[PDB]
Amino acid sequence: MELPIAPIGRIIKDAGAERVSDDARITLAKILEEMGRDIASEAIKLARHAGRKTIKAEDIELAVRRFK
Amino acid sequence: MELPIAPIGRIIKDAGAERVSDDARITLAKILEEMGRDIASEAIKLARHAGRKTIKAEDIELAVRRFK
Repeated sequence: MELPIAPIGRIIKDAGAERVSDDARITLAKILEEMGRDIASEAIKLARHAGRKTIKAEDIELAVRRFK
Repeated sequence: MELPIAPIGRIIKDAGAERVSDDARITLAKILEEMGRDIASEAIKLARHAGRKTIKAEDIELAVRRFK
């Protein structure tokens, strides 16, 4: 797993939860990482289509729109 | 921002990108954090509906299904 867990617990607390179990932190970290990989994989193909090896903010933005 | 940037660059690299700019890292970190907050905010309401103050893995799982 690339994402660390404590920042994910802080996101849930910032939305208002009073208490958070470890299992909820780990599960939301796993789902964000999965979404992250699917968006990155589409952004890579977009950058390739524009003649680039470098992924830029516009490739990510266009890939998130292409999930609908 | 709660999410740190370096782990987000590692997700994009693990999907195969050869190079990643800082702007792409920052933008994907911002979009995951936004998705995280929307899922956490729905999970809080679900936990409340089940008589709990503690957010559990099942509330997160049901909230991700409820975005469709």
